[PDB]
Amino acid sequence: ALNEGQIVTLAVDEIIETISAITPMAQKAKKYTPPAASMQRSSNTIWMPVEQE
Amino acid sequence: MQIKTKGDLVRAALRKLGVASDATLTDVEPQSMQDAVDDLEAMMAEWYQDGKGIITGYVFSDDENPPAEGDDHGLRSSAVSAVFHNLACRIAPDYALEATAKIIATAKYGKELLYKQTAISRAKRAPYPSRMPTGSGNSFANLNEWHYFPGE
Repeated sequence: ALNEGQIVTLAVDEIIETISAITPMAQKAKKYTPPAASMQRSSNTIWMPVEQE
Repeated sequence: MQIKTKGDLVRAALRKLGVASDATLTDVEPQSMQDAVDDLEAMMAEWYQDGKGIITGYVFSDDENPPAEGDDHGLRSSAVSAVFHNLACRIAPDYALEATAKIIATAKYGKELLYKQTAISRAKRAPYPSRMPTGSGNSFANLNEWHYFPGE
C-alpha cells in the first residue's frame, strides 16, 4: 500500500463523566439569613433568643 | 531626649526659675528636690483625672520604689517642655518668687498643645437616634427589617 497521506489528530467533545457526589447533610441543614444592617465583615455576630423555661 | 527622669524635669524647672542652675552659681538643693518632686507628682495627678483628663504617658511612682527621683517619667518627647514649665510655675511661690511672662506663656502653650490631640480624639459624633428611620434607600437594611437605627 504505502499511502503517505496527511495525518491529523482528532479530539472529540463527548466528555467522560467521572465524579458524582452527594451532599445529604447540607440539604437537611437549614439555610438561615442573618438580619444584618451594615455590609461590614467586622465580626458578623447575630444574637438569637432561646426558648424560655 | 536628654531629659529622662523626674530629676531632670525638676532641674530644668529650677534652672528656668533661676533657683539653681549653672548660669548662676548655685547647685540644686537636695531638700528642695524632694519637695519639687512631690509638687510634680501632685500636678500630674491633678491633670490626669484618673484617665478622664490630660493623657501624657507619665508613670506614677509607688510606695515600693524608694527614691521618687531617678525614675523615668515616661513622657513622650513632645510633653517635656510643658511639664517642666508648669512645674516651674507651680513651685515658684515656694521660694517667694514669681515666674516670668515668658515662662507662663510657654506653660499655657504647652498645656494647650498637650490636650490638642486628646481633644481631637474625643471630638466624636453621637450615633443616630433610635427613632430615626434608615430610609428606603438603604435597601440592605430595609430588606433585613432594619427600618430604624439601633442608637444607644
